[PDB]
Amino acid sequence: EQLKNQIRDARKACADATLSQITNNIDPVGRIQMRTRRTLRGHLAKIYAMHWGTDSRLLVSASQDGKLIIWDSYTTNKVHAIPLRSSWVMTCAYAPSGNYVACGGLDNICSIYNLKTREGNVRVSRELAGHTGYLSCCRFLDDNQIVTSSGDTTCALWDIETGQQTTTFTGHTGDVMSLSLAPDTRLFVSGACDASAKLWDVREGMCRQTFTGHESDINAICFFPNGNAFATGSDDATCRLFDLRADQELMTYSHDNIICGITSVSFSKSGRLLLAGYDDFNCNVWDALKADRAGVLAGHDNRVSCLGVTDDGMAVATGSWDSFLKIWN
Amino acid sequence: SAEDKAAVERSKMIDRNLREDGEKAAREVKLLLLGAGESGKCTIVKQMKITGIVETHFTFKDLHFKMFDVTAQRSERKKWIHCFEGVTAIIFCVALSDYDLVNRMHASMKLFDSICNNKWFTDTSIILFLNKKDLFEEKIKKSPLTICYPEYAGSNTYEEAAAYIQCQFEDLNKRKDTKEIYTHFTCSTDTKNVQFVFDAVTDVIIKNNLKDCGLF
Amino acid sequence: IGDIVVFGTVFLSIFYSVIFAIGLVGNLLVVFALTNSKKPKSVTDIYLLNLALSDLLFVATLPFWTHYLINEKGLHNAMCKFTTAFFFIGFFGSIFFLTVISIDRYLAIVLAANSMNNRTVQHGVTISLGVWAAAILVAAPQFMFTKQKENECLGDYPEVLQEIWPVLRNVETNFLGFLLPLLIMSYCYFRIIQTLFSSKNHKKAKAIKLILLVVIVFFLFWTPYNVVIFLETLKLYDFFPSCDMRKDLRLALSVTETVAFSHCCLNPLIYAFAGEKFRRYLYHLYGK
Amino acid sequence: IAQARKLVEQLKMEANIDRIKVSKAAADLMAYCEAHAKEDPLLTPVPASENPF
Ligand SMILES: CC(C)CCC[C@@H](C)[C@H]1CC[C@H]2[C@@H]3CC=C4C[C@@H](O)CC[C@]4(C)[C@H]3CC[C@]12C
Ligand SMILES: CC(C)CCC[C@@H](C)[C@H]1CC[C@H]2[C@@H]3CC=C4C[C@@H](O)CC[C@]4(C)[C@H]3CC[C@]12C
Ligand SMILES: CC(C)CCC[C@@H](C)[C@H]1CC[C@H]2[C@@H]3CC=C4C[C@@H](O)CC[C@]4(C)[C@H]3CC[C@]12C
Repeated sequence: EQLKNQIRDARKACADATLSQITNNIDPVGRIQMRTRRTLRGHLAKIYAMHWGTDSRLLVSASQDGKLIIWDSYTTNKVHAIPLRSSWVMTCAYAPSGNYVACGGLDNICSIYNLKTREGNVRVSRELAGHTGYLSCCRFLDDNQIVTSSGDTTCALWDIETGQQTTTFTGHTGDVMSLSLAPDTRLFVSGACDASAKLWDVREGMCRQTFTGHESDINAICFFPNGNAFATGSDDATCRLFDLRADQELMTYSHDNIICGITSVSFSKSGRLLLAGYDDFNCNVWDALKADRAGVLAGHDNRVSCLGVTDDGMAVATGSWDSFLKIWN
Repeated sequence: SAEDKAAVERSKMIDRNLREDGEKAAREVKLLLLGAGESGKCTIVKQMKITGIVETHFTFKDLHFKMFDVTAQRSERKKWIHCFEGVTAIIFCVALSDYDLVNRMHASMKLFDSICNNKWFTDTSIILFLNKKDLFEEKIKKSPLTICYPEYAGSNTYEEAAAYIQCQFEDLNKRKDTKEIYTHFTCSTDTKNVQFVFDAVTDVIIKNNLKDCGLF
Repeated sequence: IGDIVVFGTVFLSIFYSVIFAIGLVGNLLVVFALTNSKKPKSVTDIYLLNLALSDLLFVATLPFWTHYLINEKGLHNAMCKFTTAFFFIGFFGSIFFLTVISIDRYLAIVLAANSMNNRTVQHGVTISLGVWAAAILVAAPQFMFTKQKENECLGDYPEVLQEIWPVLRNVETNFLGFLLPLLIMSYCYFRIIQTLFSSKNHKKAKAIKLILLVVIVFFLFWTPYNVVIFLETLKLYDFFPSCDMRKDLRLALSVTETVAFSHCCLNPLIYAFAGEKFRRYLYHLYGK
Repeated sequence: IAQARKLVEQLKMEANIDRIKVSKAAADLMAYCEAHAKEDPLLTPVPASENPF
């Protein structure tokens, strides 16, 4: 294990000062109030994933009832109703251009639907087939390129026009559960069921860096707004922030009171406030810098499975298994 | 406000469509198929009318059933088995002639224990199917079964071996009040198997109706 | 045979006041329990909510009776029509919704596959509206020809109708109370008991036992009212030989009303000790 | 083992990438957070006049 010691020595050599010590000078944010501005109703099954829109008004959510509907957050109503061939959906994505929507699940195929591009109707555009495992996550790289993570330990990048895999990332060891897209649209990081979360390169298609530290399977991951860092949500009741430059867990977010795992992790517009959707019927709100609790979100009856933050930070949408979506702030 | 009114009425109509679709889905019966290495015993029926998950639809006694096989899912079970919460019953298939083959019976019992004691299917019942009975008839004669269980202490006949296997599988429940395990032996004809499935589904529906009230 | 009224008006008014308090508290607790969480409500839950609403109608119409008893002010014919309408529509809604609960349990237990296959079973809201409309329609003749005469509002029927209208009304209400609903509930619960014993679910069929106990309590506490209604029907049909009935009928009606209001107040008290989750909800509510 | 040999080359790329001090990365993250702090409706509450929720 000569290479194992070399990377460990480099991390120790680059370790100079922890984030907690540096954040002593800055003023803690303190406790802040979370209130449900509005609630989205109509789902009849557990909600597993949702994605915010670039327009900051339209959001799409996935539920186990076989419907992938799009919510209008401003006026609190639904705009589209997309039936799903397979009712087992565990992930969904919304195109940045807003003309496309994706959804994965246990069907091992990622479906693409036209969001009323023509004729004022919704129809299936492309069905990305070629994954031997359940689609744990999927994200639209571009209007034509989409990167998805499956249950077969491998992540693949798909092109809508060709319908095939432009590149495939097989460097993982455990079952991949979620992925996030960097703001520059050039890198993406995915967490797996093992203890290692590794960054991926879109153009290179190879594992540039690998991050360890978690004691259990990682369920959620999200890039920091700057794009040089990201946070991982595992089942060990610990949220760890990883920096693409330091190559170490510069900040850990674990509280003794909350021993439950983490299902969804999302960052605010500035990134100072980090929201993690726990499965104790609540969604704890943390601070990226102070590494302490900043708010309590206990407006859900069932375990929170998905959590999304608007691009401009206008509102935060939290989904849970109670088939209810609530918009915060 | 014509655009707002049009959006509101479209939202209401699609909401009512979603509600009626959800009601229609609730009118159906959802069943989960499980097994270490045994599958296809229930899917080989002629009543069926309709990739990691295979959905099979068959109507028996004017009741619609939906089966979901998970054999193609080779990933971690705990990461996706929660999506199957709410199914009426779970069909578990065990081969009676798996004790001699390799440890296979031990793996099947371990899988059954993991599924039953997973704190996610406590309310849902489990339907147990014991297949390969015809081959087991000669397997129990050829294989004394004493090697599989050092403390078996029973007759080397098909009936006693089947009873011991059923008792061992039932002993892994540890939750008798919340759920009830229905054990059946696969027959040559599929009519008996489908009748047992229908009876177990009806019993589960009756049990759910007993607790449907949110005030009693 | 001979009966003498020895019920103090002040004590009876205090009894109605405490019945009002108990019934209001119980109905509020029941309605809150059936609308506490955001999860979808079962059809039996909305049926119990409708029953609680009928009990609320009873506790809202008894203040008029108290006003007659002690206040003796504002006793107009319109207000008598109002209170009689509320009381009878509440009684008819209660009996009809109990029958609907019995039928729903019969479908859920005996014809479970058929009940699940049918789509109208889940549509309990339209069933509730239909039941309320039927109860209102069947109670409409019960109060639309009443007026006040000598500090007691009853009768005042047209001369042509008075020959047959009161006896027809009495026999119709007695029938719609304890003839068709009684047989329907008895058959439904008999089938449910047979199915539970055959399928060996009796050890966990606590809800069925609770509903059966509630139905039995309702029937036992509403039996005297229908018995005296039948006696009145026989008296109008000159089939009753005894003459003291014409004097004791007022006391019989009063005591039947008292026992009916007692049943109304204790209807949701049964859900407390017999309902484990209702008792658990009360502990959670008392904490706030 | 073919898999073991392939994994050796994968670890070489991860070990050979440039790594900077964790303090500098933390300082950069904090600076970015303060830079966009005034533009974060979650961190800084927004009046209901400009709030569309
Ligand atoms: C003299 C009469 C006509 C006036 C008063 C009638 C009142 C007590 C009755 C008539 C119809 C009833 C409604 C009919 C159906 C529903 C839907 C159900 O899910 C909840 C109760 C609700 C909302 C009922 C509440 C009480 C109700 C409004
Ligand atoms: C004569 C006595 C025993 C009758 C008591 C029960 C009555 C009130 C109940 C039993 C079943 C009920 C019906 C069941 C089904 C529906 C379909 C629905 O879409 C409208 C209402 C309607 C038509 C209900 C109206 C009232 C109803 C007929
Ligand atoms: C229309 C006619 C034919 C209906 C006849 C009603 C009879 C058969 C039904 C109505 C309610 C039923 C009872 C309800 C409760 C129980 C308690 C249970 O532990 C034993 C049976 C027993 C005692 C049932 C026996 C039969 C029963 C009395």
